[PDB]
Amino acid sequence: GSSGSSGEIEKGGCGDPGIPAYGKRTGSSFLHGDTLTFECPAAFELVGERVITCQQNNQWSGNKPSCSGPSSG
Repeated sequence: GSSGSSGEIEKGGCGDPGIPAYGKRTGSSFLHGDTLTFECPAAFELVGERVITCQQNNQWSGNKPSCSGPSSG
């Protein structure tokens, strides 16, 4: 392995899309280029964008997901 890129600078971030009341989110922090994923327990099916990606435009590509649906097996 070898050295990499350097440089220290402050960055903004999409915003505070909050957390859904149907599942759990991973990544309380939201930076430019960060991906926020979600998950739902049993007796629930993913109903939306499993994981979104910031657009460095004070906005998100999609809204928070959801949880609703029967079992699988």
